[PDB]
Amino acid sequence: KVFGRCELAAAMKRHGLDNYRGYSLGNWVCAAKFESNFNTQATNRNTDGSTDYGILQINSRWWCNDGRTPGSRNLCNIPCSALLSSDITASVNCAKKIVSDGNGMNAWVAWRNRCKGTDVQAWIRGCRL
Repeated sequence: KVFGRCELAAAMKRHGLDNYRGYSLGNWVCAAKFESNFNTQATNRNTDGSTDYGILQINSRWWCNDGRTPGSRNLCNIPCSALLSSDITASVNCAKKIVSDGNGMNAWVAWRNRCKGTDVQAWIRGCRL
């Protein structure tokens, strides 16, 4: 699924991401935008043996198990394929776990690069939340 920003915003909001650990919804939507272009199926198979999965491009080294990544910690306790679901719950849950595991949203390089310091509310602006 390729979300629309507002649809994603609403989904993320239903999942409690707005202001999760102080990150407004737009941040999450922005992160998704730049991580995956809102594509729940996004994968980025890295040269480092990990892959980034799903709408938030969560990486398989620490966060989810794809069985093939060295150093797997599977801190989200999920198979990475769960992060490729059309529903965002697993990605959200894992995103929450990423933050709960002492990360900010700087855990997402696309957030750090493309959302941090930006008008992230643009990503939820004009949406029905």
